[PDB]
Amino acid sequence: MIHLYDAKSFAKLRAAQYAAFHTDAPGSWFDHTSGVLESVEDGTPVLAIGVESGDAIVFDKNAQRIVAYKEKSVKAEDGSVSVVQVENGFMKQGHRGWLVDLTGELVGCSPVVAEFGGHRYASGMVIVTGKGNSGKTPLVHALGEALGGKDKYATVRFGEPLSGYNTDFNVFVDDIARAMLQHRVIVIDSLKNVIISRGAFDLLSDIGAMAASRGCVVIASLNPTSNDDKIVELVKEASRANSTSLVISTDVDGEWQVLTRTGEGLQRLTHTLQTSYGEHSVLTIHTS
Amino acid sequence: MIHLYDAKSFAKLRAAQYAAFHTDAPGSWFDHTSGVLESVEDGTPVLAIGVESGDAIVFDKNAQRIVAYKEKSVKAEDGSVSVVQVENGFMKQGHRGWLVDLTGELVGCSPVVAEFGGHRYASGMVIVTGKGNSGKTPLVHALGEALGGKDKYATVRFGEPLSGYNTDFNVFVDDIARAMLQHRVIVIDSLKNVIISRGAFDLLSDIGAMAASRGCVVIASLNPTSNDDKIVELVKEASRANSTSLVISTDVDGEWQVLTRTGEGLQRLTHTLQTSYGEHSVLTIHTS
Amino acid sequence: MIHLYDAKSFAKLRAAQYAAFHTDAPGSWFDHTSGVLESVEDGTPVLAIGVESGDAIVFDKNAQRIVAYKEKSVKAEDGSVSVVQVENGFMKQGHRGWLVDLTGELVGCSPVVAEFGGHRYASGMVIVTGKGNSGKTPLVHALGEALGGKDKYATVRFGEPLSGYNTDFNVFVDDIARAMLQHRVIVIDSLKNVIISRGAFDLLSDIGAMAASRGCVVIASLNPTSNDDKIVELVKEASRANSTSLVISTDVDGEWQVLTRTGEGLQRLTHTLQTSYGEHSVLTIHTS
Amino acid sequence: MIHLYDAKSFAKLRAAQYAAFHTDAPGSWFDHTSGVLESVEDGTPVLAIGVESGDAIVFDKNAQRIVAYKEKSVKAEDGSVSVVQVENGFMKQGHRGWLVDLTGELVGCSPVVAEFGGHRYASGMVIVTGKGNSGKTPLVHALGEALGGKDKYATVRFGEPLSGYNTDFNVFVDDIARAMLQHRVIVIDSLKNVIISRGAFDLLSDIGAMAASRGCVVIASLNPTSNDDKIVELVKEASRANSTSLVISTDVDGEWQVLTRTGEGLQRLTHTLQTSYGEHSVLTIHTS
Amino acid sequence: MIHLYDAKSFAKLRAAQYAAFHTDAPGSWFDHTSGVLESVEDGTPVLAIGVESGDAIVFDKNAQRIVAYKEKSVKAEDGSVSVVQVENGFMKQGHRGWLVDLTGELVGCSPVVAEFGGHRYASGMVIVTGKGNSGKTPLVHALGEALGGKDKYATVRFGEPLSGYNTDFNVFVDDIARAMLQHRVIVIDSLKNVIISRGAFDLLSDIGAMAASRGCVVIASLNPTSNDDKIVELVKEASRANSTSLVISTDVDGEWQVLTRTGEGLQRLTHTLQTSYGEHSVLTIHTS
Amino acid sequence: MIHLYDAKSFAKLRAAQYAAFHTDAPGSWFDHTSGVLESVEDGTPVLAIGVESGDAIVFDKNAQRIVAYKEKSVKAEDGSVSVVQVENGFMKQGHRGWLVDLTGELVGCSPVVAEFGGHRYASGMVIVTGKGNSGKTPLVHALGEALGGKDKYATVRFGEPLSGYNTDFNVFVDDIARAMLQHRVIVIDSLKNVIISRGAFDLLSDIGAMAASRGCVVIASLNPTSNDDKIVELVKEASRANSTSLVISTDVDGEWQVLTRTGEGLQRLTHTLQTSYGEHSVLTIHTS
Ligand SMILES: Nc1ncnc2c1ncn2[C@@H]1O[C@H](COP(=O)(O)OP(=O)(O)O)[C@@H](O)[C@H]1O
Ligand SMILES: Nc1ncnc2c1ncn2[C@@H]1O[C@H](COP(=O)(O)OP(=O)(O)O)[C@@H](O)[C@H]1O
Ligand SMILES: Nc1ncnc2c1ncn2[C@@H]1O[C@H](COP(=O)(O)OP(=O)(O)O)[C@@H](O)[C@H]1O
Ligand SMILES: Nc1ncnc2c1ncn2[C@@H]1O[C@H](COP(=O)(O)OP(=O)(O)O)[C@@H](O)[C@H]1O
Ligand SMILES: Nc1ncnc2c1ncn2[C@@H]1O[C@H](COP(=O)(O)OP(=O)(O)O)[C@@H](O)[C@H]1O
Ligand SMILES: Nc1ncnc2c1ncn2[C@@H]1O[C@H](COP(=O)(O)OP(=O)(O)O)[C@@H](O)[C@H]1O
Repeated sequence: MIHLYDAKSFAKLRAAQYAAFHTDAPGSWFDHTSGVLESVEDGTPVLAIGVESGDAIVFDKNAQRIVAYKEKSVKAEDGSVSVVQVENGFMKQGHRGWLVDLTGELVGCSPVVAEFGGHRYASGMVIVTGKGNSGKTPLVHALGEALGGKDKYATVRFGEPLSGYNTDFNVFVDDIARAMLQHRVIVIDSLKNVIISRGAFDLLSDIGAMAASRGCVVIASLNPTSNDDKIVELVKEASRANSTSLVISTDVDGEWQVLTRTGEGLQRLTHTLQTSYGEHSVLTIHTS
Repeated sequence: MIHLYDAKSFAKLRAAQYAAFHTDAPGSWFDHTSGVLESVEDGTPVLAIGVESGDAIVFDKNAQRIVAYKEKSVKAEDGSVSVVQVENGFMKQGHRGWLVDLTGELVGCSPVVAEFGGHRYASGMVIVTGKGNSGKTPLVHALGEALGGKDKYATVRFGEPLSGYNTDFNVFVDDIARAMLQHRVIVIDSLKNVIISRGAFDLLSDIGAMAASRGCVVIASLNPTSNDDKIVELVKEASRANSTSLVISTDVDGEWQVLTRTGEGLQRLTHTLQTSYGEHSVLTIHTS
Repeated sequence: MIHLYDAKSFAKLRAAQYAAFHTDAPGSWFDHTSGVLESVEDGTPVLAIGVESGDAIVFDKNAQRIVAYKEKSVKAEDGSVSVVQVENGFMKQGHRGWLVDLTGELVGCSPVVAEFGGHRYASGMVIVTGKGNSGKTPLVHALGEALGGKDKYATVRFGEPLSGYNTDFNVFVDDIARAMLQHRVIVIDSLKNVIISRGAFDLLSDIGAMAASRGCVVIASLNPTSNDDKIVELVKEASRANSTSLVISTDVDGEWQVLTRTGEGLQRLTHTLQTSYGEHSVLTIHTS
Repeated sequence: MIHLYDAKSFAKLRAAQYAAFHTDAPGSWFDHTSGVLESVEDGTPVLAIGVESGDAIVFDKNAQRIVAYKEKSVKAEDGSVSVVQVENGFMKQGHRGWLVDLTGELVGCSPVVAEFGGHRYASGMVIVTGKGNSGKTPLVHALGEALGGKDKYATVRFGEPLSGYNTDFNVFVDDIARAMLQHRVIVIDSLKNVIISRGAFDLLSDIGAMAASRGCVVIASLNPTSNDDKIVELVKEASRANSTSLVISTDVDGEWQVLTRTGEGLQRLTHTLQTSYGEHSVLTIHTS
Repeated sequence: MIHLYDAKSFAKLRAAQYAAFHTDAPGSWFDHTSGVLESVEDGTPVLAIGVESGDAIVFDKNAQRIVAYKEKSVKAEDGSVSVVQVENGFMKQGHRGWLVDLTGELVGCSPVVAEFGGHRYASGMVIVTGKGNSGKTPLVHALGEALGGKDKYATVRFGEPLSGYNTDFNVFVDDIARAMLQHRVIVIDSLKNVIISRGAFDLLSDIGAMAASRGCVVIASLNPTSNDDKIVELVKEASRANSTSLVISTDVDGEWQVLTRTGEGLQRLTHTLQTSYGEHSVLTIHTS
Repeated sequence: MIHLYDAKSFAKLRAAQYAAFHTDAPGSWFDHTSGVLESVEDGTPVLAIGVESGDAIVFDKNAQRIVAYKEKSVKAEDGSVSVVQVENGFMKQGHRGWLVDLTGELVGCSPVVAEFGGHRYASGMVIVTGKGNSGKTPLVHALGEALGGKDKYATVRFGEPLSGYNTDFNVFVDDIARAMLQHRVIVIDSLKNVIISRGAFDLLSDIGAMAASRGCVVIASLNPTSNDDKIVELVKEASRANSTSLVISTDVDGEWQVLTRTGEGLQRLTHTLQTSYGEHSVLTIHTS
């Protein structure tokens, strides 16, 4: 919705956004929105995501696709009316993104998803990219495990010439929808065949906000298919713009730089990761 | 409509346009158009705005969607006939923009929206842009609060990877329509995913004129998602031409330049803002 | 239609075209075509102009849209047949442009619209363009007044972020159609949003010939929205080719160069205008 | 159709093609095909030409449009079957170009159209182009008169901002069809709005062969809208490729170079024209 | 279909392919496929070729169009099923190319079409190209006659501004289909208007393989319509890759280089032609 | 589906993927998936592949197209549901790729297809490319034979101007589907006409993953149709990204570099091949 502010309510918002990253218990926002989703009436659409054509598919709170849903309207505090209809497996009335309100007045946050090695990490979309042919896949998995902490992370596989990899964009969006509905830490390998269809452009435009709203983290690899030239800089720019955090390779073997947007209008933080390989190319992120 | 002039009536027009910015009570045009809108007959379409596909959705004076409306025609002084018809929630006959006459003969104005720190600010569209990939969000909010003055400003959030941000263009235009119908000071964060769809092109083509007609100000952030190259100058040019006022970052920390189009054919004014951050990245614009 | 010539009739043609600019009473062609238009039978389509989609809307002599018109064919001297049919507000059969013969055998003219400051000015399209992003609006209005002479000039406003400006292309074509049907001197501010839709391309392609056929002058501003680079040269080139006269800014403050096509195959003339501002940015063109 | 050759029949063909340019009485081919056209059964389609959309309109021998024509097939010496159907004003079955056989075995000619100043000129398409803003219109008219000789030439006017100029492509193709059906010497002013729609591309691809097959000459002006740079060379190349003869401006005031394709695989000839202006910009081509 | 090999059966294939060019009687494959075509059952579709839109038209063994044909399926050795259905004159089921099996296991050949001047020439597509805007037409005809030997060659004329030249792509493909169905040596003048429509892209993609399968040679002229720049090398590359043999002009008057692909994976051979003109630009290729 | 991991199960995954390349019996994965495919119930869709339009055709285990198949859904461990429906020969519901589970939980492998000359080779897609326009065809055939070992390799021929070569993309996908369903070692000559249609893009995007899932190797030639310029680097880049292994030509006569992706996140290996020609251009890869 739209929100109205004066100096006082704006200062309160910024303090709450700051708290959502710096002082809330890690993963608290994810559990909060899990509760919101569990409260949703049975059969109710909760999430719509674009398929390759630019039509949207719609899911309920248990990550089941909805194929038929009679028109239903809802009136927000704003005065804005949301209408949702599903017919023949596709959204006929509605919008892409969350179809129920997960955030309320608390918008523009990068809710803390996990804390690891003395650093807090934001929910939202994390693009792992930069110069190089190689090394992003082990990093996304190492980050997945580390941010998962006590919990397993979910892996979405797409568009690589390896066994068992889905290459159909419409199964990809089904996987991502389910992942965000059910898991706090999600890895996508990779965004190669994403980066262009209407659905693919919808995904890059939508996924960060969807994830940040849920309080889950989506950790996605992106190789520059192009040279190690300076189309690299173009890829970093596009990635930075459409992600909540950016992780980029560096000059130095095994080192990565993490750039975090801590919230709307808030400080952007940077820190470095040092990593090393063990057996079978399993990567460890050093902390101590 | 079209308007006829000779030397004498043109001189009168330019005097009236000059006054609309320089001597009218700040915010007085907004109050006038609120009065015009309030006196419209119940159910009358007042505003049409393009959705992503290039079709238009239509609102009444209370910012509620008009879904069905039988063809009605109105005869202007110009002799021209305007027609409005809404069917299945979409405009079938009519034009984008204001469907009631807010201006009459008084056109080509940048009606003063507010006065702050010894400077008058124009209604219409204000694009906050320039080199850098940060700093615009705190500025748009500071400007929103400052120009709001005694009133709250409305915030429209779109297309950033942060919690609660809508990323559906059709919701965006609903938000902006409601905002202009109901508030004098409006902030958009951001124009990233705007600037391209038919609806998105319609928006940059229409919003400045819509806001100037109402006497409201729309303050919109725009990062060069492209480089800090030049690129930057292309964005400045495009922004300047399609906005009423332009606010651009400079090589001095915290300093911004404001470039105001004071009306049709009138002087373009410049002044500089100095700013600083307090707690939680809340920006203050220095004044006296 | 097509016209046949030998050396003798071609010499007569060129003499007649020459006279249409150099020796006819200024504005006499306009007065002639006004009479032709006034004598047109009631309900007759007289003008077809492209709307945004590339379809065409049709007007009668009073500038009212024709919604329904049963097929009517007309046989030319050429043996060629013209047909007009209008259905559901759109041209079903016919061509863009004037649908009645305004002039007779005399074609390829730049009929003199007015004389001012020792110089004759052509009807047709006049594009006011060149380097800089400022100064064109006051010039088009000063020209409008000066060429209007004893008569008021009509102002068409389109696609600028100021109060009262239409930003819908289909209202634009309506305005231009009414203007050319009813007035000898017309100002368009501006061509920004035209220069691309099929309707917009049609407009650039059609308006000069329409205006020259009527004997009215359309004076249109065009900024290079792009840089003050060699994009200026390209805009100038494209403008010159699709206009009857070109007015371009120069190196010298307040000075403009006017380049006039005096008719088919005839001499192109050049002269300069000197100008200055008075109060409220009202520009005067110097003469004596 | 296809044609089979051995060394002997090929030598005979080349000798006949050579004769068609060098030794036949000027304009003889035009009179021959006029006879062929006059022999055509009443109501029979003889010519199809592309309209702007890429559909084709169809004419009979008297240059009247055909709107309804029941399917009719014809078997050529080749074994190839030609089918022609017209429905609702458009070709439903058939091909663009001549729908009756004007040429027989005598194909690949540039039949002599006229002789002037000690030079033979070919039928087909003659593009008058080259560096410069100006000067092509007087040249096309001077050539028209000169090649017309005893006969008047036909003028097709299209797409210039001057009085009486058609700007609708579909009337343009109607004019050109009629001109080629009825006249040996045809001038088009200009190809500006041609050079892109399917119909426009069809015209450039078709018109030379259509004209050469008839034995008529189409003399068309083409300005480079672009600079006097070296997009000029690109325009010359495209023109040369799609015309039977090319006339290009030179370094020297009033001088033009004529480049003639004398037939299939035959010598290309060059000569120069010297010209001067009289009153009202009437151009004379010097001979003696 | 697909074919299985081991070392022994692959060696046999390469021997057979080598023989198809180097030791088979010249023109013997053509005679064989004529026999295959003659033994097809009456009414059987034998060839499908794409028309401009990308649909396909279908011919029988006598090069007559098949307009309606009930679905029929055939079981290959491969286990694969081919199906053919024609409805309203267009292929509804099937594939472009030969609809009967002309080759069996003997695939990847450049069957020798003729021997002339001590050199064997391959069937398939031969593109005659290179720098210059003249000389290709006389060469293609000289090569047609020379390779025709005891037989006449067939000439397909397309897309040049000369008398009797078809310029409709759909007639072009009918001409080429008939030519390949009925003659061993075929000349196309020219490929200008080919090289872009779906049908045109289909043609360059298909014709070489179609001709090589038949054992006929298609000799096609191609000018760089683009510059004599480099450009030229792009055309050479594109031509080489999509033809069986390439013939290119050189810096020596009258000299051409022939580059022959002798079969799948086999050596590419080169030899040079010397040529001279006689009367009426008839070119002779020097031999002994 | 999506898969969940913690540190322990991820370590097991990487160990299993490592084993799939380094220690599994060469060709064992293929033999496994053959058994899965053979045990599939009669009529079950097993493979969907995109045709030229971007629709998908569906095959059963015997490589026969499925024309009609009533909706059938299957529930995964993931909770996700897969559905297949085929109507009028096209997939109505489902995804591109394998429609049955060939492998189980083990994904992200490059299953060893064969061992030759002291080196293990991965299944999946192998693109043979690099500088030069010659030499790739003999290499793909030599690899096919060598990796075939005791078994024959299947050859898919597409889009070259030689006898018997299919040039219809839809037959191509049929051939590739049959090949992957029935053979462990597959050669495609070539990708020229693939590298763009939606089907062609689907193919590049899908085939590596399809082949790796099956445990078959597809060995595909690709010339840079463009120059031996830095376009080579771009082709190499695009090829590497969409292939499991890359084989590229070098500076040295007969020498090729093989670059193998051994599995998800695993080491990429490099080794060189030395080669020489025997009779009829049969290439041998040296070993001892
Ligand atoms: N033990 C190791 N030492 C060094 N590099 C390794 C090791 N294991 C894997 N790699 C590299 O890391 C990459 C693994 O990630 P991969 O998915 O192949 O590429 P990306 O991560 O860029 O998508 C491989 O390209 C490989 O070259
Ligand atoms: N206290 C602070 N001091 C200096 N810079 C800050 C501070 N807080 C935030 N910023 C900067 O201001 C930006 C906030 O606006 P943001 O939305 O991130 O970018 P933009 O405003 O350009 O869209 C951040 O990029 C951050 O780097
Ligand atoms: N009194 C003045 N002195 C100098 N410049 C002026 C004066 N009044 C207006 N201008 C300039 O002339 C322009 C008026 O025309 P405008 O419509 O703003 O641009 P354009 O004419 O290029 O469309 C303004 O940009 C302003 O900078
Ligand atoms: N008497 C003259 N002396 C010199 N130049 C002339 C004379 N008359 C006309 N011209 C030039 O010739 C041109 C006439 O042709 P025009 O149609 O205007 O351009 P184009 O022929 O290139 O289409 C004019 O541009 C004008 O500048
Ligand atoms: N007798 C001749 N001597 C030299 N050149 C000739 C002779 N006859 C024709 N030519 C050249 O050969 C060309 C004939 O082929 P043409 O169709 O015009 O071009 P292309 O063959 O490249 O399509 C002409 O351009 C002409 O310049
Ligand atoms: N015996 C040989 N010696 C040297 N080069 C050869 C020999 N046989 C064939 N070649 C070259 O190898 C190529 C065979 O592969 P081909 O299919 O023609 O090209 P590509 O393999 O690049 O698709 C030919 O271009 C030819 O020039």
